[PDB]
Amino acid sequence: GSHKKSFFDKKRSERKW
Amino acid sequence: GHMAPNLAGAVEFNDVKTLLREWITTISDPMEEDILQVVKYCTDLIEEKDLEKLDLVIKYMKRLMQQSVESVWNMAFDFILDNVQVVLQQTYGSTLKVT
Repeated sequence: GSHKKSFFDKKRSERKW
Repeated sequence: GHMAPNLAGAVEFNDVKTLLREWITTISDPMEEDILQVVKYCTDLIEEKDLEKLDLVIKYMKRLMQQSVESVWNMAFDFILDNVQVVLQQTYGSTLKVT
């Protein structure tokens, strides 16, 4: 939902750098 | 949209390994989007000419994907390899023998 089912999408999104 | 070789924003291979291994251990079945991202990463190393890291990533994924033995991971790895092979040929005409 808020993040996709993609692991890397999640990782890129959690890294708000 | 050219970047320096990063996976989920991770440029350092140590951090990349951390991501790959976590992915392959926590995720039982890879999503096409993740697979394509690995794809885009491998081809990215090619363009940025850092075949050193590419070689290391390939072998690292081999270790993880084949330790999980399942066809989804095995096929995934081969799929990634294909990209690498073809793209290396497009660019340099020189491939890496992946065994």
